[PDB]
Amino acid sequence: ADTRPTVRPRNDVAHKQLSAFGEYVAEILPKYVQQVQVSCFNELEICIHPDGVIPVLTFLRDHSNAQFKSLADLTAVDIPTRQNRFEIVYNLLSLRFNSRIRVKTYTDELTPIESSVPVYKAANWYEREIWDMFGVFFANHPDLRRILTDYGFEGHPFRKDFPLSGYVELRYDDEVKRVVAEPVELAQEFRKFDLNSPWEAFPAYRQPPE
Amino acid sequence: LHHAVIPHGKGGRSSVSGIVATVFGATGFLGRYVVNHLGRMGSQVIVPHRCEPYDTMHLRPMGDLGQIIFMDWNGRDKDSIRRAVEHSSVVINLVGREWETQNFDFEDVFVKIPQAIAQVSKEAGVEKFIHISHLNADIKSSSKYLRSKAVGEKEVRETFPEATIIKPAEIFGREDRFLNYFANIRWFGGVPLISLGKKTVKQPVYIVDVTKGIINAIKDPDARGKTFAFVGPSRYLLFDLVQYVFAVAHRPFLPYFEISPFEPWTTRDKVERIHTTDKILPHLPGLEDLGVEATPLELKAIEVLRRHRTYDVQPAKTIP
Amino acid sequence: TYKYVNLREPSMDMKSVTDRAAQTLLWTELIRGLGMTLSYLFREPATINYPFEKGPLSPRFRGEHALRRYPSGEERCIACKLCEAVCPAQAITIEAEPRADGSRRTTRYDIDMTKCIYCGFCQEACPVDAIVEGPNFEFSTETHEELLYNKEKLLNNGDKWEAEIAANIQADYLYR
Amino acid sequence: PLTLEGIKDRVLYVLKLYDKIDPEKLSVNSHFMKDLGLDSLDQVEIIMAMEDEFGFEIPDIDAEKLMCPQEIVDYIADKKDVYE
Amino acid sequence: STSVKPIFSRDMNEAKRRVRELYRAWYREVPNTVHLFQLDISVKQGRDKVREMFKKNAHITDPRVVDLLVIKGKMELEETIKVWKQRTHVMRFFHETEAPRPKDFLSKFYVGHDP
Amino acid sequence: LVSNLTLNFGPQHPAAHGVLRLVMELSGEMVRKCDPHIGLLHRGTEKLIEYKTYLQALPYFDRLDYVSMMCNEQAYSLAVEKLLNIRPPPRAQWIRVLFGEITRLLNHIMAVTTHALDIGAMTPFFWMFEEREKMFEFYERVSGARMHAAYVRPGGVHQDLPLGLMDDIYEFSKNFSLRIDELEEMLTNNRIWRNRTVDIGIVTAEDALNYGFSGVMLRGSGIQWDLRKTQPYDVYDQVEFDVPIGSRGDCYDRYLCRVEEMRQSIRIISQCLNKMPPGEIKVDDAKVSPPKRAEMKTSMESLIHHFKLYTEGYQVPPGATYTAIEAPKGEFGVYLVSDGSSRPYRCKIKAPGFAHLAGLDKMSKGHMLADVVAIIGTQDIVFGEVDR
Amino acid sequence: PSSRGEYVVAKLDDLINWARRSSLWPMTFGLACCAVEMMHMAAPRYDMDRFGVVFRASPRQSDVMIVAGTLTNKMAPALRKVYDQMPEPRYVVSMGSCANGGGYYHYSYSVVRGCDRIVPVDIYVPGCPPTAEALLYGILQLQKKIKREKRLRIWYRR
Ligand SMILES: NC(=O)C1=CN([C@@H]2O[C@H](COP(=O)(O)OP(=O)(O)OC[C@H]3O[C@@H](n4cnc5c(N)ncnc54)[C@H](OP(=O)(O)O)[C@@H]3O)[C@@H](O)[C@H]2O)C=CC1
Ligand code: SF4
Ligand code: SF4
Ligand code: SF4
Repeated sequence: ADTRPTVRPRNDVAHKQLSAFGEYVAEILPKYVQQVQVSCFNELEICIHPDGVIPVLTFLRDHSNAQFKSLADLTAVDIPTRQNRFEIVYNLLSLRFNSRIRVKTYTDELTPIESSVPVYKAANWYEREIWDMFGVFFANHPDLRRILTDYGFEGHPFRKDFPLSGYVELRYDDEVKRVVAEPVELAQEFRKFDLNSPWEAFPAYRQPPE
Repeated sequence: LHHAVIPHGKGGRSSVSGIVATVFGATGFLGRYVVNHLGRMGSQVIVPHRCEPYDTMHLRPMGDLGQIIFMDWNGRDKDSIRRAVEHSSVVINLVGREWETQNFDFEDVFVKIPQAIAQVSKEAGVEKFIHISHLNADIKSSSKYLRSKAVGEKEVRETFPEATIIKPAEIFGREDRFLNYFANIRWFGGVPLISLGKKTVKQPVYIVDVTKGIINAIKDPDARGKTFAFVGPSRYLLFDLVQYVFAVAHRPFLPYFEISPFEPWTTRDKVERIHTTDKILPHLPGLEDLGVEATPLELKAIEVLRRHRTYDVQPAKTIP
Repeated sequence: TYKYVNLREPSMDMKSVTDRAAQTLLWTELIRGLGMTLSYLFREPATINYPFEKGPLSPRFRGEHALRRYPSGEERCIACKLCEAVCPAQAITIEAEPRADGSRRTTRYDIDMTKCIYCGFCQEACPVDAIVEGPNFEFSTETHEELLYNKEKLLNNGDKWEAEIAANIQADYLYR
Repeated sequence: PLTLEGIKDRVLYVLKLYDKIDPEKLSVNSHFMKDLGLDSLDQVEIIMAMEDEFGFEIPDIDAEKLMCPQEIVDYIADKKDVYE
Repeated sequence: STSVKPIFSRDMNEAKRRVRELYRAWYREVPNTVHLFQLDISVKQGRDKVREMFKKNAHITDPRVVDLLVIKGKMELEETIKVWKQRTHVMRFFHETEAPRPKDFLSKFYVGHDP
Repeated sequence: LVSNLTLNFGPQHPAAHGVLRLVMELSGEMVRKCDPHIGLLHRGTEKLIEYKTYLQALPYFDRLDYVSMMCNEQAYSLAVEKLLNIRPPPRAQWIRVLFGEITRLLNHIMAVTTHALDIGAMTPFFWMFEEREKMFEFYERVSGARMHAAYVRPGGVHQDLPLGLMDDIYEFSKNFSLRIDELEEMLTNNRIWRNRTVDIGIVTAEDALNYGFSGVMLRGSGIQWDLRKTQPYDVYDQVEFDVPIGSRGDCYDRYLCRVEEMRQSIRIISQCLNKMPPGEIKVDDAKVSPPKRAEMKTSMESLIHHFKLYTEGYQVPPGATYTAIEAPKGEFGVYLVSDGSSRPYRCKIKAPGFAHLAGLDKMSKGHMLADVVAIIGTQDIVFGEVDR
Repeated sequence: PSSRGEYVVAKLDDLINWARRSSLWPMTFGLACCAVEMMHMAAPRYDMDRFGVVFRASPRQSDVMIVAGTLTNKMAPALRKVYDQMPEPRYVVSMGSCANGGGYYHYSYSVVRGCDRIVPVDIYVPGCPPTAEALLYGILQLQKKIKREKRLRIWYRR
């Protein structure tokens, strides 16, 4: 807390607790946890080897000091610049201790991740979505299939290399008396504005030379 | 070609083809496919009409934005005709009726109206033109529909000597009034009354086949001035067809309606065309010439009468 | 701090029970339900008479985009493309060339009233208060093409309503 | 009822139905891979055709060996269990 | 190194098994599909189309990929079996309305720019 | 499985919650399984936002839950503020709270009424919707748009409240509580309503946590959890209101909880009007808050910052975060990811109705077919955010 | 009595054109935010029912369809199916901006860029959402559009 209305007041106490709670999980499951980091806005991050999805998520759900009962969110972040392009992310809640932790893995198109449905029933559908939109496959999922896209969508939309306008646009044809599909044609193309400023914005995050 | 009509795109819905087509009597069964095919590739289309604008709505999805226009006109007037054809790269005449009214008899829709359109196109300097004649045209023919038709085939060949007159045989399709004519009209509430349909030979054609032919004709530069007829690939007998129809339609069969207001059904003169034989004209170029293959009636008769079929059928025997 | 919503214990005294027994066999609470409805019958309906009356609006209301002119008459827009670059739906198209007298002005200016989301960003980003949104909203059309407003249509609307657009902006430019 | 000869009969007739197979080269011991020279995909349809013809299931792993019409006769021997 | 986690099939010999298992699944379903949706193509046409999509993937070699291609097929079939799809979705494999796209060189040079 | 039926809401009835294609597996009269299909409204919002500026993307969050608009924008705003490392001015935090409660009134009125519309109870739909109309004006008189205000933005709000508004919101609040008492006089004590939502869709406390429920679903079965009390964001730490808690777990309690939350909103508004402070409405950091037109048309720096913030937007520090709020329906949050550019890299939207719908299968076990009407309604499912 | 053929047609044609517009039973497609306004338009303030426009009607006994909200590719086939089941006359009214040209989602792969592709629209109502009053203007406008129909006259002049 400080007397500056245009800045965000830091809460260091909660930040210290996460760092203290940091090694707590790094020591307990060192077979999987690769990297644990804490962000300045009080959010804990745990980096786990993909195999340890069940050992780590199952632990926090039930341990006597984690007690993360509810799964807040489950998604993936496509990143085509890495060998493991995709990157799962689990957001966990803890009513007892009133805190949230984020657990991340890494996979690709052809390396499935064990379904976490056994750990949480919440991920019954979130795992369908990730497969549906990104293409990652989940092993042992009770029922894996498309949840969002249209039937027979020959592609995985949310991948960064999937054009925004798709590949086929529908229309109704009288000759055949049924909706049809054709290669996409746009009356007006999507204008692609270039916004990046050519001057370094934040020196703190500067990536060192190569 | 004009600067604004140069081809552009990939021929999809919003691609520009360069064919500013003006279709007369597009509201009919044949037209809606021609409009749809023209709309498919995005060609500019003007559609004069006489009925309520409500009746033209179903054409709207068939065209992109600003590609379909719904003017007004009247056959008895030529001032209206000129507006719709002032800047058309081609003009198509599809007018016609299966019965006569107290306003426009057979001659008016088959002679003057086809002509009046032809002259204005010449006056306006239309570069091309298409005309739908009937395969069985002959001034000595019995069917006044045909006798009236036979007159039109001459003036159109005279007023617009380069107009590609086309003479298709009986056409069938989803909305056709030939296959649907036998199934419902002939039988419903009435036992078949075929007058010894043993000598007649009928060689109908598929509507899609005709539609593809017309477009190919527009593109071709050498098709100017010629004359074509479209006929299915397999000939048939009238009696054989009706019997086979009830197999697909699964209606009871027993081998062997007046003229009123509204749209009459089973008109006096319409009969003559059902009995009238399909002419054999081996010398006139047909569908196969337009890069179009006739689709056998066996393949496509299933869809049209599927609705007639309430809620493993040997195809009809052919006659050489 | 919480509270309990459904935790009442029915006292088992005869009188209380007789009430819950009285309620069932006499439908009293249902008779009460017919009461509230009866009252609303004799109230005054909140129905206004359209189109002879209108629903109250505010100066900030957002409606049909329009293009303004200075008091002299000149176009306010100077083709700065801020509105295009911010319209979230990319419903704005703009072109400009130096006019005869060498003044930056538009040549093609189009708003797609079907791609528009009526967000008000365009009037926020205009540095000269050229493109605004008038208080009009009754502009439904029978065809899609009519709802594609180009420069000529927008200018006419601005001239058409300018007697009111300024009146609203006058009362409200201070909050901005 | 058993007619181990019948097995030799229908199988030859059935493969006649398969349009790809030329009748002339068909034989009780014709070679699918080289004589007929069909596709491994095609022979799956044949196996399915036999299932309907003989009216019972045929495992896939077995089907990846019945490369000649005889083995349809031979393999079906144990399944039918006809010991002429 | 090539140490990679497999999905279902540890080698092509097992992987190719499900392909033949899958092909029968379609091959026996096309007759149902035509009647279920009341399509207007003979049972023969569907299987011929089915072979094409299987055939175009003959060049595949990766055990994982074939597992993936197979995994999609079951979903496509399951929707078809359960009638989750609709008459429209079934015919999207045949491309009726699409007019013949030219493919030889001189055809392209007369119509547009696409190579 | 005996006879699976594709119960469809595609021919949508007057409920205005979306279009739902439902595939079930009955056993005679009783339902035995369910399988909602939710792709029917997936527009791809989560993908377009990757092409917009953080400012341009704001209107999308308005169209996720199209009955809890300003609450949605607040959820997005907090996420950007958190990554920007700046705080909105104290006056802004009250305005946003002032409308969060008003929005929560809007949401519940839709939820309770339509939930009663589906069960044939039709009169309560209108009475309360009239108040929705009056509340729309407050939306309209501040932002000029009846529903999709986009009033709340990263850094506070856009325009200050007009004169005579707070003095008119007070008028609405004062008489409002009489409106609810009329509503309860036909739903709570009515025996027909009780027969439909008591012992129906009972959710066990442990399961609610496991499936990932939040909001009136969690608090409808005893669980004491409300992010307005444990993790306050703007000013909720500086107001007094009692989080209602049910015990039975059936639908009836959730109906009671929602009606009780609306009353607890009035107890808050009464405190927002009296405690509203003076000052500016947006962060006085021009690089994030575009200046008012007065300074833009007068000062040099004031113009440039109005020439970049409407063409390129504001850069955000690289990072990612998950921020959530007690939206009317339940927990709502976004996993925004920024890579340093003025456009978000990724934005996952945790729609509270997504989990509450997946759990419909669990809740629907062993209930008549007609009870799915009273089960879907009690969850307050709007398919705007289910599909996004 | 006396009257020419043209005159008697107009008056008895004027009747039906009045009946078919004084009593519209609109099917509603509440697909997105603009669904809410459709509810307000029926709410007490405007009371669309006061013009005879009833609130609910069986989709197979409708009189006009008001496409409200976005039209996803997945949901498109259902819309067309419903359209074909509407007995004639059937007037389709596009409501909002995502039901006209894709609105905010014009460039979304899974969005039908304008419902007009799937069906022929009669009245287009702009605004996302169109204020509950504007929508009412469209419905009133539609009745006039009906009032400018001359079926029988055209029939008498066939
Ligand atoms: N099945 C067949 O008969 C075959 C086709 N043809 C020819 O193809 C042409 C088109 O086929 P089809 O669509 O089935 O014919 P239609 O019966 O559907 O009529 C075609 C068009 O002509 C219009 N029409 C009728 N009278 C007039 C008039 N006085 N003035 C202007 N337009 C009028 C009709 O509009 P409205 O409905 O409002 O009157 C309609 O739009 C026919 O002319 C026919 O001679 C030739 C060989 C076989
Ligand atoms: S209101 Fe918004 S979406 Fe509409 S034209 Fe203006 S900036 Fe574009
Ligand atoms: S922001 Fe204003 S001045 Fe700039 S181009 Fe747009 S309308 Fe013209
Ligand atoms: S048209 Fe308007 S109400 Fe409908 S989905 Fe689009 S923005 Fe929402």
